[PDB]
Amino acid sequence: VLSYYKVDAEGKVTKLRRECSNPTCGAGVFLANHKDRLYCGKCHSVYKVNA
Amino acid sequence: AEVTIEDALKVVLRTALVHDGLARGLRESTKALTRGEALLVVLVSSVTEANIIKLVEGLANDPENKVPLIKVADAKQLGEWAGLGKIDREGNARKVVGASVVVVKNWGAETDELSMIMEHFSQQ
Repeated sequence: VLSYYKVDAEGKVTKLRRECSNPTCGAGVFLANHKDRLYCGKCHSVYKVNA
Repeated sequence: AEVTIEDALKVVLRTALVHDGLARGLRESTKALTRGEALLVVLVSSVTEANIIKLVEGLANDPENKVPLIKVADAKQLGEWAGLGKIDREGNARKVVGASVVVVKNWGAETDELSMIMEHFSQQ
């Protein structure tokens, strides 16, 4: 599901879909883009931290 | 043999197999990579489009302290060393499809095998 790291040339990584502001989400999971939305799915519902 | 030939990675995937140190699977592995947990990333070689290989060695070699790798061949045997067990008259006896990206989280253990691989990729 998450192949989305735009890892540039050998071997720097630009992490796409910037990550959740949660201590449970220790910079690992990402935030979905629905509408007005960047969204934490890990905690199944709780956060709309949106840009 | 004498002692072993690249079987020292098998033992570490076994220690992270039984005692839950495998972020097994590329996505969960990258969650262990986008966490400070990963001091072992073991990848495979023959994959398609090579972009997830680029992902794995990108996050496994990016400038952050955090540069773990050694290297290991084909996916399904790498998953066999890693965590999914169904042994059943143990002559490899399985319908297992590959794992191909498993990442050891802290390995919860020590000497000659695990101390050997840490000595092995730390100092040449």
